[PDB]
Amino acid sequence: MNKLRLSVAMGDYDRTRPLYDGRVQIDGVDPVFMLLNPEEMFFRAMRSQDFDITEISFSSYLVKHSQDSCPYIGIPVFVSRAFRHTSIYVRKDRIQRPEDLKGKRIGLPEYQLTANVWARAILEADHGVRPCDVHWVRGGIETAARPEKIKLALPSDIHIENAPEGETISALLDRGDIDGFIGPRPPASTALRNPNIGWLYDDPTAAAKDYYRRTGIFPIMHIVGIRKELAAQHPWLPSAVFKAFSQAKQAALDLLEDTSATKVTLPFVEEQIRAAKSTLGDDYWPYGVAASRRTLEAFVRHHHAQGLSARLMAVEELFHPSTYETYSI
Amino acid sequence: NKLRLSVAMGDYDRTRPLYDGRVQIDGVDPVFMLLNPEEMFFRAMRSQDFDITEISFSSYLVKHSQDSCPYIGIPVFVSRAFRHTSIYVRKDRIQRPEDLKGKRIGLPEYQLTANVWARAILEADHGVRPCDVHWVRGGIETAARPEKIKLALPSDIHIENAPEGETISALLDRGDIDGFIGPRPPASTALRNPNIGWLYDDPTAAAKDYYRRTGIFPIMHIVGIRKELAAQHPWLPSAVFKAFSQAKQAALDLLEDTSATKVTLPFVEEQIRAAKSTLGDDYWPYGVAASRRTLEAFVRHHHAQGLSARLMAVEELFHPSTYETYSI
Ligand SMILES: [Zn+2]
Ligand SMILES: [Zn+2]
Repeated sequence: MNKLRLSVAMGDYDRTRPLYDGRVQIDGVDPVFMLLNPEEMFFRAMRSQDFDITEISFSSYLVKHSQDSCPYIGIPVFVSRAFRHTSIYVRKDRIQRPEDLKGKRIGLPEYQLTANVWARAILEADHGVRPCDVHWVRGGIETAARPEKIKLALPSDIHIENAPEGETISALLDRGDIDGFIGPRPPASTALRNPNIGWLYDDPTAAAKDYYRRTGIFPIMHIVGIRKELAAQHPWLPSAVFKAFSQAKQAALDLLEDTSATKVTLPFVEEQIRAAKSTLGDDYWPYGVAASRRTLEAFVRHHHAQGLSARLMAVEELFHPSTYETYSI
Repeated sequence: NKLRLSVAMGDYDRTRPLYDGRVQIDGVDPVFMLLNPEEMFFRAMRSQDFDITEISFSSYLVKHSQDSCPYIGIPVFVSRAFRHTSIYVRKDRIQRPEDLKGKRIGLPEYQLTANVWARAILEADHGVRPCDVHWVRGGIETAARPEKIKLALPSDIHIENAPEGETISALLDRGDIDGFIGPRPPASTALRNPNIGWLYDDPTAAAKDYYRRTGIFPIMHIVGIRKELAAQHPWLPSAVFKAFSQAKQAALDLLEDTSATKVTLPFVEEQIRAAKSTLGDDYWPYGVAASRRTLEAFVRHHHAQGLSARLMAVEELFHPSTYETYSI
């Protein structure tokens, strides 16, 4: 009857519902859950250490983790994965092709955002548009005032100036003070209605499938974290958490694959699952290190290149030691 | 003082906001139970467990056409999907759909909502009419499975039980049957047979053509309220219609946001946009007007296939108070 009363903060996803509801339980924990949008969760996690266990920005975690001054230790539960080709909005009236973004003004909400890292990596690795080749403009998407959640020491070849106060990135794109936009959300709707704003990539699905064939990278946005002290005091707690989230994803996938009635409000789910399994592999959204090696390997590289890691991190130091492998029968 | 009602629905994105209280039913204190379709419809039709329940559109229509269904429907279509994916065949025998004339197709029960849409495709598009087929009925996962309600099928429909103890899935695996239709694919052991797969090589493609041609986004499930309840509380149909409506809007609001994709799929952003393109902004519509072509076709097929006792008019499908909602 004696368990750990911990707070747990995650998103509201199919892959977390079975946790939320108790269908999946955490060994030796009595959870207390709060379901949060990413923005709220990471702001609070990084500046306030609200939670015992929390979903976190992979980027932000790495910033603080690279300096051994992060309150949390990560586990390889990738509750957020997604290609971020869809992440890049441009003024189609100006930009014909990605290479045109050299020496333009791109806006982002904060530089160190996980999606932004993957996005800048695409622009570098396959259009030659390097961070330093861009006038960066930082300001909110919906609300005009938005800080960098953690302080950065970016190399000074990265030119970066705040948005005019009171004006969002969304607005600045609308008026075309910036030529481009990257972040985890599209620009605000008023902006979206401008006929001249749209994805850089005309066919993001196609470009991302190519990317994946080329690199084997299914970008990771979010990991999960536990307070350092907690992991030290309870050496089993990392593994326990890893398992639960793992089970929850399996439970949700079990439900999702059933076509008696499709569990998301989309058409063609049957077809999608099978296409996903075809392009990515049966375990298309894997948790776990080995199963994500290419992606992890790339992240540390990009993170260090883009100027957010102290030194170039080793996959081997990214997570709590007890989580680089799970048992099998 | 509210109405203590039991509510039985599936566990979908579009029902979560109901389940967890985010969306509430006017004047009701709901007790929710999340059920797989098979269990829910079995219980709903044969023992009237629930005050409000998701139901087989087909089943409901069977009992509703005889004016002796305990429930009255509302146009909350918590289950929609194309059922091109619904037809598995032995690819080694059936090269194209027309080959199914005079073959043995297996199904779990004849009256099943997806089966109706499926037989309609085979008729409307390949000339394979119900009567042209040796039907075999047995479970997919368990061998013994009753027809939920009695049917008076016209005698041109030849239909026999599966060899006792054997599932449809097995029967397809051994190739005692050439074809299979149902809301679920055959069991996995069967699925491993390299000779089994979809009739349609590109179901998505065929369905998008179908939709261009007909404007039909098949409905599987509606929602239902006990007759007495609707009579005693003339506002209760409308209230329920709204709640489910809001829950779907809430879920769609969450799903469209790309901060983190709420389903475990890749490319959700792209999917949504494609779906909206082919189907319309309200790609998964509740409500009658927005579903007219689909509703129209259903009653037709249902009556053709021999499951409607009377001619049904779209106008008598749902409780009268739900043929329209207000607007600002
Ligand atoms: Zn981020
Ligand atoms: Zn059904």
